[PDB]
Amino acid sequence: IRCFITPDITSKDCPNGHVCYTKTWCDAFCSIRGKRVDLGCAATCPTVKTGVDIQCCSTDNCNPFP
Amino acid sequence: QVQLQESGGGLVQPGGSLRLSCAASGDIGGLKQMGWYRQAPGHQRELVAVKRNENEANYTESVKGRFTISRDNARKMVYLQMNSLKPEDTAVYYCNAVVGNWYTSGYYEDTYWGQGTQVTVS
Repeated sequence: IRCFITPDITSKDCPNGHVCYTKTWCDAFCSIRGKRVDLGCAATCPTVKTGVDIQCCSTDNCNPFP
Repeated sequence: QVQLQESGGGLVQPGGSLRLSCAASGDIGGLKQMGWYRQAPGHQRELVAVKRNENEANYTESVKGRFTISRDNARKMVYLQMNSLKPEDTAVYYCNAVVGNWYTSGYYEDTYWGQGTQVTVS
């Protein structure tokens, strides 16, 4: 599955990966800058903590950057 | 969030050699650049060496051929080999690291600094 990955926000082919994911979460700058954004790939949709939002999809290059 | 911790400084005679190491830990996701600067009494934090990912190392022409910067990215560390030390090289050396990260509003770079380690030559 080919997914967008950071910091390059470019498409990359992930062996053994089945899902693209966009993971957003606040750091110390969430109030000034915005919610940290991480683009990646995984074999299963990652389990996240409470304040961390995640969006998983199965298409190729389906985790672009908002 | 980001900790730079240094080590390797000390006292040496003219012509001796040292090896400083700076370890980065924490939210080093997107670590993008790392450098060693010096500061002696009365000086500013002056450039000694720097290495930006996917760029060639840059040195100050006062240390070319004598110092050597290197980055181990699996360990997330930067090291400075200081050969043929001379008295003018005496100062507190700091390691800075520039980390780059994406937010909903865009990609920002931030500079974090190290505790600083003494290097004396006499």
